[PDB]
Amino acid sequence: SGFRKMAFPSGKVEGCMVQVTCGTTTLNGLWLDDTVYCPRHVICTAEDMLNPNYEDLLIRKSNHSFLVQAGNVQLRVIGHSMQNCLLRLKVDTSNPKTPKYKFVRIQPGQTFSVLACYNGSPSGVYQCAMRPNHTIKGSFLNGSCGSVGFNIDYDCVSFCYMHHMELPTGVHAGTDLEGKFYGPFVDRQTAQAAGTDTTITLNVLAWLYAAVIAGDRWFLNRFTTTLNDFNLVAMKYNYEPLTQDHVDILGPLSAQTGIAVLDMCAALKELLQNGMNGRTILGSTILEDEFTPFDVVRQCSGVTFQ
Amino acid sequence: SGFRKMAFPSGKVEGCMVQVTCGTTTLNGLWLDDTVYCPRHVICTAEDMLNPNYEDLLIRKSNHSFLVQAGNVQLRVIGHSMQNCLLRLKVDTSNPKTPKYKFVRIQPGQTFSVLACYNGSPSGVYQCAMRPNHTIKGSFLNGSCGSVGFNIDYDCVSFCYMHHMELPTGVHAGTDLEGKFYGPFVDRQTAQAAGTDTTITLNVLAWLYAAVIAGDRWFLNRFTTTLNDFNLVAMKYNYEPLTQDHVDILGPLSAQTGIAVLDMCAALKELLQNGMNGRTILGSTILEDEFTPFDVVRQCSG
Repeated sequence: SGFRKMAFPSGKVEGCMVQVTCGTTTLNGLWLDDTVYCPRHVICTAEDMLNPNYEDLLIRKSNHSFLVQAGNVQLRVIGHSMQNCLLRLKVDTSNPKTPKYKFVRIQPGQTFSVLACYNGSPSGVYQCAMRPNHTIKGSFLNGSCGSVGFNIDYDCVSFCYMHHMELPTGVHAGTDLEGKFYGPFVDRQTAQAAGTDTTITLNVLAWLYAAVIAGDRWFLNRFTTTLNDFNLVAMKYNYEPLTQDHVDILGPLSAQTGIAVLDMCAALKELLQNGMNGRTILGSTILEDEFTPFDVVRQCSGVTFQ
Repeated sequence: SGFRKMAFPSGKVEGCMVQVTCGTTTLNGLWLDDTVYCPRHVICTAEDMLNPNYEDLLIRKSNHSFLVQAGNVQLRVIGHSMQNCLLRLKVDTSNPKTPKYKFVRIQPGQTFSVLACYNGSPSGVYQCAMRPNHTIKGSFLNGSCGSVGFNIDYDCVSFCYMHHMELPTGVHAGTDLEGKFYGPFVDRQTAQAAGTDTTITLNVLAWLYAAVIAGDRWFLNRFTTTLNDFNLVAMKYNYEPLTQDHVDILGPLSAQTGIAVLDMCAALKELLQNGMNGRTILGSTILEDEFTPFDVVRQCSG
């Protein structure tokens, strides 16, 4: 009953958060076994960020250049290397709190929990979605770099995001845990800006299904639509085009409710053209688009971890 | 930059979550040191919940009537007692993960994080505010009872809420960690229903200040108001009357943004009279009241 955008319990990730200092720059690092992963621009300052030479700046740094702190424990760095936009520090202590984990690259529209840290000290946790324009609308202040986003299934923490920078509009850009940025962005001070963005249609449909599962179903109708005709309407409202693959992904929710996806599209189409008329869906006056088909099954079907 | 309904990191609470069973009934419990706290209605069944006498129900139970488990492992109960609407079950082991903590009773209008659990295992975390009417608008499924709400300041966890029940409107009710219910609710199946509710004026203002801190000020205007004249308007919109105390709380944000509280009130006044006009504030098409002034200061730029 009731509908919240829930984060994953952050405990398994809190246990991996450390503070990384290099010179006067301090940000967050991710400690798994005997490796600390952090944004490579921890070795940077000012005009360094103005078109930096990373290979080169790193070369003048040695192991004792990086101070690493887990709580009060100082971790001795015994190795460093660069991996794409990531720095990999080898430490002499394997993290006793390392969860079962993996590194996955997330697809646009998909969601994850973010653990905002400052000085290696976790400060908050929230859900967000990887925007179609390859940014995240997060909440980050100075010193938040190195904070990570993640998903859980069973006992396995899947890390998908590490925070690197803030774009001109106040949205955020970052990398997977191999150091490859999401979107065009680069870790320098340039003119780079967020592209225009769209509403995540797949997620809106997922959420509409969640409403129906909760008994909130006034918006359904007796009609259906072709994919092509849905996309013509939807795109006029700045919705991501719905693909046959998105339709297949809504299969389980579709089967579970006995409402065919295109039947739900007809309902959405009507909602966009005529609005909601003062009524609400799942308590909202607005159509939510940060809730995936998987978040719906997770939240509605009491899953735990673990 | 950005603005999220941020919960506290939940790991210090996760480490305290256990399962408590009695008869056929299972729910969550909070394991701190050598004591496990859970809702007393775990000892109730069928027509027990129609009109339970808890003293009479409990006296029929022994220590071994209670099965407590941390994950897959059983903790032996070696004592039991009732504190208002909670059971306190002493166990033979101490919980090494027990964080620095305290129990606090929170005022309506304040916020906290909830860690929704089923079977003594963490499901998710979310932020919410206690309504003026003492209910919380939550996301709970059958089995979430015993789940707790908390705030973390420093390394010390302050527990303020334990979940007991769901009301007819689908809104939820529970107690502080001493068993005292928030609101006029009791742990029976009565016809009790959520009382009239109001929008949390103090929170709305703090949120407006957050918007200004974010470089947005389209909603501002050239007027001021008296406290008295603000209330005469806001109270027509189901808004919680605003006091001088509320105004003083807003001092830090006012000073920081250079906007006087009563001027910010005059802004909110106009927003109520004229509406938002399809325009958003911090990405919202409606006014948010689930961020206290303290939440804003904690999240937003200094």
